[PDB]
Amino acid sequence: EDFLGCLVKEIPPRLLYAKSSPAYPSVLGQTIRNSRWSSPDNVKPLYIITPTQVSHIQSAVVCGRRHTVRIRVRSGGHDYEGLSYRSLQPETFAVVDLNKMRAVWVDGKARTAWVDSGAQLGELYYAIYKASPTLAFPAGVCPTVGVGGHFAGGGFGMLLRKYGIAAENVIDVKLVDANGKLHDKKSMGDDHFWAVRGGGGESFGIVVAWQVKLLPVPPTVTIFKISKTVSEGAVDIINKWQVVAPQLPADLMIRIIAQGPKATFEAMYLGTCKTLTPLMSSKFPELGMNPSHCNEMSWIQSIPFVHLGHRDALEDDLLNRQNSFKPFAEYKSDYVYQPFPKTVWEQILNTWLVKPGAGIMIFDPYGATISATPESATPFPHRKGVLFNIQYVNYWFAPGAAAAPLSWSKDIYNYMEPYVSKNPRQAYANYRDIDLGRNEVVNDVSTYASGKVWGQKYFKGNFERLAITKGKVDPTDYFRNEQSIPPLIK
Ligand SMILES: *Cc1cc2c(nc3c(=O)[nH]c(=O)nc-3n2C[C@H](O)[C@H](O)[C@H](O)COP(=O)(O)OP(=O)(O)OC[C@H]2O[C@@H](n3cnc4c(N)ncnc43)[C@H](O)[C@@H]2O)c(*)c1C
Ligand SMILES: [Cl-]
Ligand code: NA
Ligand code: NA
Repeated sequence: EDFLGCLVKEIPPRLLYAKSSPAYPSVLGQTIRNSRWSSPDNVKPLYIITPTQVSHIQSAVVCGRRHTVRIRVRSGGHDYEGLSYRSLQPETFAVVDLNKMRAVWVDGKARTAWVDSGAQLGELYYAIYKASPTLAFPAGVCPTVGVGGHFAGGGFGMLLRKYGIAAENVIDVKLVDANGKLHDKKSMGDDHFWAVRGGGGESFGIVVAWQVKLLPVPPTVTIFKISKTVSEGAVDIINKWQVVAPQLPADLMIRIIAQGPKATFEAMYLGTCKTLTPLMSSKFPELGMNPSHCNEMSWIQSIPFVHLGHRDALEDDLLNRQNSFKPFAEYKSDYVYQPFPKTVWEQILNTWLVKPGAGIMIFDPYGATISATPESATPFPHRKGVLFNIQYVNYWFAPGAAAAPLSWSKDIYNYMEPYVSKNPRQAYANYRDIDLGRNEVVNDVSTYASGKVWGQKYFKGNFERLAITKGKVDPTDYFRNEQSIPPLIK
């Protein structure tokens, strides 16, 4: 009652939603991306606040502290476990939903931009394009992902070999801390500014906006998508890829998608077909690339082309808030440091990807710029020595059909254990997976020991620094979820 009373005192009431508000179901659902988490059995927020100004965010946080109601912040809603808008067990929380805070102000000459956290990646990319056809920003492949959660968790895409992760191309932030105080890099200090850029969402406060550096790209880039079935030699070709791809020049990234006994090699090359063709013949002739495979286009056009295979619908693909795609979805991830034996590739392609409920596997090669950053330089630790990341993606489209895909996801993770990183088994924070472990709360504070179990998987040797920083900026564990950094205090 009095939390709401506090809010109503400080924030326009049209931006406040209670469970009985006519628009509450629509507002809650607008950026839910996973049909597992939209159904009525999920724990729902007591209130939703949709700020349009930073002062609204500050007021909400102050009210939450005064009245001990915790807040889960949502930007784009893509959290794989829905932790921006649901809790796992019954509890009281509000959602602060930033979708109305979505401005992207580009300074083309300075090669910087201020990007509100509620902007989607496609809007960031498009605004850069409206300023220049030869500037880019290295973030993810999915246009509807929110800036806020993506940057907080690191963020990587088809420019990761050239420029690293999104969070390491952030030069300032505007942030509201657990006390409602507005911060930037200077006021935050080294530890807090280190942590917020890749240490995971929620834990380190609400980032309102991010200042980014913009990076040059050639006026023409080249994409190819070359598939090989097992009959066409996929096993031998992927067995070569895993050694070659992380060693290729920074201008060339060749990822793989597999969803049966066939691998699709998807490349983005910062250059022309004319130079790509001989590069491929020299470094990876086994793929059989020739100029007919080239698709030359602008960098901005590569975003819909890579993700959707579209060539012709730039605005529709990048400026999309309809939320039409809502699979039931499960996700896992791994990091690989040692090449798989050929027999493991055989099993993956011929056996694991031909099972009931089998998902898709996406393999992103590292090396080059992402791997040149030291493991501790940012919270994202998956750097030197990484050959590739694996994402295991399971989509399905019927309620009551979760058993088979969920079992497959668990079973393949067990199969892969001997071949991927260990001690700890590394995972990417933005590919959130609650089965890696969850927090225990004691005396209303997430415990350090429970956080460490999953935290070392996402953050390796950076976990303790994250937790000490958490203890300094939020000792009472105000901004938390089931898998957020616990405070480590004296
Ligand atoms: C759905 C989806 C996700 C993808 C896709 N492709 C990706 C890619 O090419 N590269 C990647 O690096 N990641 C990809 N992912 C995963 C996303 O990066 C993650 O799912 C992001 O965490 C999503 O961010 P967002 O859409 O903003 O999701 P939310 O659910 O709102 O938040 C996630 C997490 O972060 C906290 N949080 C949100 N907003 C803030 C702010 N402003 N400040 C701090 N913390 C914030 C939330 O509370 C939550 O814990 C492709 C597709 C299709
Ligand atoms: Cl996620
Ligand atoms: Na290890
Ligand atoms: Na999951």
